[PDB]
Amino acid sequence: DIQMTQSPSSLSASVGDRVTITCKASQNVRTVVAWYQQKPGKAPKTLIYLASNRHTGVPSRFSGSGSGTDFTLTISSLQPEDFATYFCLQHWSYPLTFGQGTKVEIKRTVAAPSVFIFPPSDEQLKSGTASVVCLLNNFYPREAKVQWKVDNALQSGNSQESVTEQDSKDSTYSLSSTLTLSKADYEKHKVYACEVTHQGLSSPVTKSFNRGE
Amino acid sequence: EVQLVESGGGLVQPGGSLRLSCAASGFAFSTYDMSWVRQAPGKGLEWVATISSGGSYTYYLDSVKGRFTISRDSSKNTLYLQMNSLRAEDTAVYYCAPTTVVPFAYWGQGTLVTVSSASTKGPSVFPLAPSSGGTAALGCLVKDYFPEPVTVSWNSGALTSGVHTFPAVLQSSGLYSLSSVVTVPSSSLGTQTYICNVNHKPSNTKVDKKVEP
Repeated sequence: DIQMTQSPSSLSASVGDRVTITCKASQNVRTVVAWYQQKPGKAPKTLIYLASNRHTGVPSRFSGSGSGTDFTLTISSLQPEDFATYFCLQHWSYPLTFGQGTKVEIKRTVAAPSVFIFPPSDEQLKSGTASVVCLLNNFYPREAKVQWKVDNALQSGNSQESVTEQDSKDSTYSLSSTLTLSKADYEKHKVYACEVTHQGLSSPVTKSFNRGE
Repeated sequence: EVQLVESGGGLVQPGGSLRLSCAASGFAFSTYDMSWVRQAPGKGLEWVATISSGGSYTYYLDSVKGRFTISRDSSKNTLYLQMNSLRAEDTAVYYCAPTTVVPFAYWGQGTLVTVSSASTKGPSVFPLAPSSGGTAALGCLVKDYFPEPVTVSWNSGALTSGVHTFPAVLQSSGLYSLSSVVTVPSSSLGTQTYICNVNHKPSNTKVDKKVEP
């Protein structure tokens, strides 16, 4: 079985940077190596074939080289739309085998999130469960701490985060933290707070609501 | 222009069967090798099978030999994948792709195969309602569905800017949930109408929901 090993496995790089990504074939696959770009939740786009050749339509900042065991994809000048996972592929031998992919992240300047909190709808309390949502809008970098307090008491495990993909223009992220509690249990308490700690905030920012007002 | 239209994916129980089809147009279909490539959620690309241009040689990933059959119909320009004895590792998005000068020159948008004994459950759609405000946000929660995926639209797709539809998170209950949110001028609120257009085709459910307190 021919292994294709890509390095690095992920990387963060600024608009304008020159990005190089390698791919080592487990043995001599000569020049029978192709490269693909995949934006998340979308079909791959073919970039390079026979190691060094630009498939139709692909911008000239993309280019490939290598032979035998060792292969390179370069993006000479990263654009903000170029975040994606990049895969190499050998097809010298069956089975055809892909590298594990290199996820390329756009590095940008720090951007503080805008925070919002959403009480559960009565439309949902009418249903026995309760979802409180805290939104972190358009920030960079990805890493953030969302802490839920109820009547001020840090919660555990009744929380779940999800993060969007990088914005194709300004490279920011958005994030939601969901807190789930019982109808019974949401209404045994008053103040609902999610507290946000992010590089772009001097101090943690809290958005709150009282179950009443 | 190359078009590759996959279908036939869906929920199927372990040990079951599905047939995938890939309707090609805009290229001399029968001149080219055709392949299925798959991607299990969160994972990389994996070559499944290839059928030569004339139909006469087929190559399979070891994992699928004896369970999957790749085949093609020159009179309908369609590639097929008859998949039997389905197991959890077959869960993936399946893409078809011709080989021209490059393998996988072009890729379809994929069709999702989910191998599970769990049952199709449709979502609930709850407001995330706006609001001393500044210029605040709103949205919808799409709660407790299976299988993946749902689409969310704002104002039948007329609202595009500043929409974030978060990736689905799998809950403890085995059900998925997500939120779609949007930001908007505080003014717009009294006069403009905001409705999220949720579609869970796996259940043929189709909910359109307006928001505010």
